[PDB]
Amino acid sequence: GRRALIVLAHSERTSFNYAMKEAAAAALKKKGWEVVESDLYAMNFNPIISRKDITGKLKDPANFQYPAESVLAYKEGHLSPDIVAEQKKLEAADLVIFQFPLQWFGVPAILKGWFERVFIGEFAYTYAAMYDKGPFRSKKAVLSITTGGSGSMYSLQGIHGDMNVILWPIQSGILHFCGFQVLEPQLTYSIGHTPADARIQILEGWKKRLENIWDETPLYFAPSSLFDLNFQAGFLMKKEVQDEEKNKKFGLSVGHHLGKSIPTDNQIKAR
Amino acid sequence: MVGRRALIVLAHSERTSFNYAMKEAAAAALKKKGWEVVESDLYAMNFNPIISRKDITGKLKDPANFQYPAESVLAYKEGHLSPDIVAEQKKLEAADLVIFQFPLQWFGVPAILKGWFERVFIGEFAYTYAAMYDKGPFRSKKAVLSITTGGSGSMYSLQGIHGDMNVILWPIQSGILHFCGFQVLEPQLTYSIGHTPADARIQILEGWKKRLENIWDETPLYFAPSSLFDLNFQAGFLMKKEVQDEEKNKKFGLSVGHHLGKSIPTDNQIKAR
Amino acid sequence: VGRRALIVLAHSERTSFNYAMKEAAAAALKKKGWEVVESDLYAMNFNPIISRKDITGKLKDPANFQYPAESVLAYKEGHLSPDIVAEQKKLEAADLVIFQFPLQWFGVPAILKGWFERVFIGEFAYTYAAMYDKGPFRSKKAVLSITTGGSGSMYSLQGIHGDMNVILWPIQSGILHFCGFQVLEPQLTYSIGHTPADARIQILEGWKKRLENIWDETPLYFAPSSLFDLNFQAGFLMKKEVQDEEKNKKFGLSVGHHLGKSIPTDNQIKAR
Amino acid sequence: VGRRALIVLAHSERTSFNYAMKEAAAAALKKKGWEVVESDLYAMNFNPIISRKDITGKLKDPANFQYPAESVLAYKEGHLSPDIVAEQKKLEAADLVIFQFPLQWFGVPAILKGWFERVFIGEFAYTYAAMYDKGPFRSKKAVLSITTGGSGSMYSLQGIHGDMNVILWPIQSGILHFCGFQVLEPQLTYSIGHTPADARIQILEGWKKRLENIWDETPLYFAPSSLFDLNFQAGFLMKKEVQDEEKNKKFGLSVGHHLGKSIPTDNQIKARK
Ligand SMILES: Cc1cc2nc3c(=O)[nH]c(=O)nc-3n(C[C@H](O)[C@H](O)[C@H](O)COP(=O)(O)OP(=O)(O)OC[C@H]3O[C@@H](n4cnc5c(N)ncnc54)[C@H](O)[C@@H]3O)c2cc1C
Ligand SMILES: Cc1cc2nc3c(=O)[nH]c(=O)nc-3n(C[C@H](O)[C@H](O)[C@H](O)COP(=O)(O)OP(=O)(O)OC[C@H]3O[C@@H](n4cnc5c(N)ncnc54)[C@H](O)[C@@H]3O)c2cc1C
Ligand SMILES: Cc1cc2nc3c(=O)[nH]c(=O)nc-3n(C[C@H](O)[C@H](O)[C@H](O)COP(=O)(O)OP(=O)(O)OC[C@H]3O[C@@H](n4cnc5c(N)ncnc54)[C@H](O)[C@@H]3O)c2cc1C
Ligand SMILES: Cc1cc2nc3c(=O)[nH]c(=O)nc-3n(C[C@H](O)[C@H](O)[C@H](O)COP(=O)(O)OP(=O)(O)OC[C@H]3O[C@@H](n4cnc5c(N)ncnc54)[C@H](O)[C@@H]3O)c2cc1C
Repeated sequence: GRRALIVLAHSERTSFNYAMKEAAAAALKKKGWEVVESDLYAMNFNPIISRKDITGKLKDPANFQYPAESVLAYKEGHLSPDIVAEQKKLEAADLVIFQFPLQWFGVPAILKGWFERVFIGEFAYTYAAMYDKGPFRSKKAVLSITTGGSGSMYSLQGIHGDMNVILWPIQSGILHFCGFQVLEPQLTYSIGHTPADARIQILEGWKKRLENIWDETPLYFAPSSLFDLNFQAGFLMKKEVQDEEKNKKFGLSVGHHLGKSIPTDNQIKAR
Repeated sequence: MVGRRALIVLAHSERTSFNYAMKEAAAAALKKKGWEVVESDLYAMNFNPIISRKDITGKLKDPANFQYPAESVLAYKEGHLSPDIVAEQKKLEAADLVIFQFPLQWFGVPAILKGWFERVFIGEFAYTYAAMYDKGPFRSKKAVLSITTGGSGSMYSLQGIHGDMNVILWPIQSGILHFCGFQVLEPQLTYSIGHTPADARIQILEGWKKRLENIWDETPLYFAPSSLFDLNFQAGFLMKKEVQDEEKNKKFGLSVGHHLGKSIPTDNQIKAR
Repeated sequence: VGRRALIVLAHSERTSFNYAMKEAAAAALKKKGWEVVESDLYAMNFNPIISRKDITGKLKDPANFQYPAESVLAYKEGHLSPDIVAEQKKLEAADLVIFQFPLQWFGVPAILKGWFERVFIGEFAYTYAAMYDKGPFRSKKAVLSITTGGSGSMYSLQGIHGDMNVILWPIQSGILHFCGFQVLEPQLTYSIGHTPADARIQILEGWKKRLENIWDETPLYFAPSSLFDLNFQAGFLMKKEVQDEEKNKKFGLSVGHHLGKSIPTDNQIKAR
Repeated sequence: VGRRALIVLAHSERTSFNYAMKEAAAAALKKKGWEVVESDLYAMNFNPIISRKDITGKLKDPANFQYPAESVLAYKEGHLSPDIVAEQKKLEAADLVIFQFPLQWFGVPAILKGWFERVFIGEFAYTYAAMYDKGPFRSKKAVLSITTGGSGSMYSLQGIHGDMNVILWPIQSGILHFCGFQVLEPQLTYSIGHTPADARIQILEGWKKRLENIWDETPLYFAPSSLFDLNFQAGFLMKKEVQDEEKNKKFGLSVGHHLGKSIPTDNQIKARK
């Protein structure tokens, strides 16, 4: 018995996004996983950070700062209960699946708000424990994305540009920052021009992948051990790691390109 | 100069914040050079950031199989979008300059600003598939990002723990603003604002107001022209085969997204050439 | 092996007579064993505006930008925008260049005008030592294929609009010959909008017939550059002894070099 | 005095002499109490390409599109793209139009060429019934202000490039006079990049001095339309009795109406009694 959380950000039960969530629950339950869901639209989830997220005494109500107040409110246990219930599902869960359509080169607004309200300091990150040292380093996360546009548009030579660049702020900035090991994303391009027989293959392919999802290699992010983790050094890359990397042709990752070339499909394929 | 309009979009809840100070300073400086200033303070408006069926107030084409792209476009052309959307679309049409003032939240825009883009930037109004990037509806307008961060600038340098800030800005500046046609100006990046002493904050404000006096004369950031690509479904919107041949031997790529497996031009998304 | 031809087309619509004239030219030329390459400017979404974005490297002086100086530096160090370079390579390869366009406001359409401005850079297409009949493209031939809505009487000597030879002069001499091209007799299709479908098909067949022997035609007469003093101190004026030889003739040399006298009949329309 | 002027400028750079000449013109005109409206085509990011996107309503025949027919229908039913309409309103208001541009390949720059093509629609700017001196703009005056890289000797009667009168003809007659404008003597500023700094200052002062009395100047001579038979059966040819009156003269009427004879000295550069 391991547990999985499936976060879904689509309003319509008639959608392929909903079909992909149902197929994931089917396949996982049948291998004996426990499955919990957050269907954000069906919950009427509130995505706006406000003062109403703290139900106790504010430290300084004349000069409100969400970072400081939310962290205090987590440690004394008076966060809004809608936030707390989501934090408990995450703690229980070993695997987290995010199922959403790509909207304006990012996550939908309602999923963005979920991250903002649920991933509070101390719970999901500290400045002492970032990246591969973060609270969620026992857990794995995977993005399941659908697009309206075709995969050629998001290739190296496409009108929109490299999909690896677009995924970087989400997979590194949000998921890995908090400690998750991030698996290869499930990219379903141009789903609205796909005939019915091909959609059935894609669903079967998804279910087949989930049977051994735990055994997969994760994506490569630069270990935090390559950097000086303190305020006086500037969180800069160590002088001896800069010397080792000077004469290599490739950079480390999409964000740590170091003025050089980006390793092919850094954010899409494991090494 | 006179007869020109500016829209200032603000995504912060608190009137005591530096983000609010930066909005007030921008309106002051712009009004004094004879601009008309219209505001969208998204928290003060109680703006609704969730796409739903309630955004269309008329007859749905197919209520059994609802698709937001198809329905929203129909609703725009027959003029029965929710009036909260229409009022924002009118400010955009009137405006020559658009300023986005927000704090960086999880390496992106706040959820409420993200929702504004989703509900207001409808097909036909803000983009068509026939008119993308530098051919888009908003090519007569200019946009600028004004961002504040909690972490210091060294953390977002080439060798910082978080990585290149140019990568982080790319999906917003290219994906959203340039896609719709905007000429995108150099972002105003105010790093580690909460750990800045009081006299330095005053300089930053004065620096912002000084820049806005001649904002219309600035060169925009470099994006790959759409003329380098075959813009139709059969070619895949790929870069033209003879432009791929001319670029094969160059050491640098074109932009952050069009790196072409090569090196990224220094500060492509932060400084104009 | 054989020879190459470039066809530049400036019309948006595939259902137009201009598009039919391009297809007919490619058909006829390919069948005589030419290699045929195209620049359909509207289908390419070609960008016709000169800007700084045309230089992709370091500008020499970004505070005081001058397109002539910067574009020439950028050509010699090889960091022009690749859309410009790809067009320059088709021109280098090409022996014959055909320009197919409708007359718009007594000139070329804006998109073709922009093509000239962005592609015909200094050093590549002209120097200063090498103007007119000494220019880089003196081994190549060019022809204008023009359509009008108005009839040919309107552009005759006594027409409301005036001599068509005057209208063609800035394009054929100012742009094409300046860079070295030998310029062939233009293909003028007057009043195409009142022509029935059977007559349009004859005009196309007439065009294809002309292209079978296009290389053997004599070019239009422009004044040789050898009649002028080619340096800054003399003002690039016509030599004093050539002014003396021409003083007592009744006709001038060309439309631009009329010399205050009569213009040779159809100087810009017919070869001698 | 209580009159309006439009200044069309076609240069990208604010550091240019073309920009200086526009600023000097606005200064001098405003000081004599003119209202001055501008079209800075590069600062507007003006779109110079005619397309179907210029008509925002229903096309008459989308299977066989013709820009002349459709644009004229779209003008009369009022669904032209608003970028076109805004420029047409400045022209309607304006009594004097000044075109400030550098000579590029013996003509106007591409962006100004496109402005003519998109803004000067049938019915608004010309009909086939009302051409030349009977056209819609016969109450207005227009003047060209041109700068060249080459020296004036090169564009003299005996210069390598040939007569400047011939080069100006398709623009001043073909575009401006065709629509009805009275055309004033062009302001020709030769070899501007090799002029010393004190001489550039004189040229500017000379320009400002000329604009003080610009309304009182005589226009250039074009052949009146009353000399021709204006109908399809006659071929719009010059009347048989006017050909008889001109048979004995040594000079022609204009650069385009040379009639196989000599061209009046500086027909397109200097006015006549
Ligand atoms: C505001 C907004 C912004 C957007 N921005 C972008 C962007 O930047 N980039 C981009 O590429 N796209 C963008 N999109 C488009 C978006 O990514 C796609 O519309 C979406 O991913 C398509 O997936 P869907 O789940 O909504 O499909 P649907 O069209 O709802 O479903 C796909 C098809 O599969 C069928 N189907 C349903 N259930 C099943 C089943 N069980 N088995 C088989 N077939 C089934 C459906 O009926 C339908 O025919 C945007 C959309 C919006 C609304
Ligand atoms: C959900 C969330 C996610 C975040 N994610 C990130 C992230 O990914 N990366 C990151 O780097 N940061 C992140 N942050 C931090 C965020 O960017 C900062 O908290 C924000 O930029 C601070 O800006 P502010 O306007 O709120 O400053 P405040 O703290 O509200 O104000 C700054 C200072 O200026 C003073 N001041 C106010 N008005 C004036 C005035 N008129 N003149 C002079 N001084 C004045 C204030 O009193 C204060 O001292 C996140 C924050 C949140 C809440
Ligand atoms: C901005 C602008 C400015 C202009 N300025 C001027 C000007 O200064 N002077 C001037 O004289 N005119 C001017 N015009 C008019 C212009 O010259 C004409 O409209 C143009 O020459 C017509 O050419 P086309 O190929 O577009 O004709 P179309 O109308 O496209 O073609 C004519 C007919 O041929 C048919 N056809 C197409 N292919 C075939 C085929 N294979 N076989 C048989 N029939 C076929 C078409 O269906 C059509 O009915 C201007 C027009 C514009 C838009
Ligand atoms: C594509 C192209 C095609 C061309 N074709 C032709 C052609 O066919 N024929 C031809 O003759 N030329 C041609 N040229 C050259 C062109 O006509 C000249 O470059 C142009 O006229 C120069 O004007 P400018 O305003 O750009 O000058 P600039 O070089 O911008 O200015 C000239 C000088 O004046 C100075 N200056 C600026 N402002 C002021 C001020 N307020 N007071 C005093 N001095 C000031 C500048 O700093 C500089 O020293 C072509 C150029 C291009 C780019």
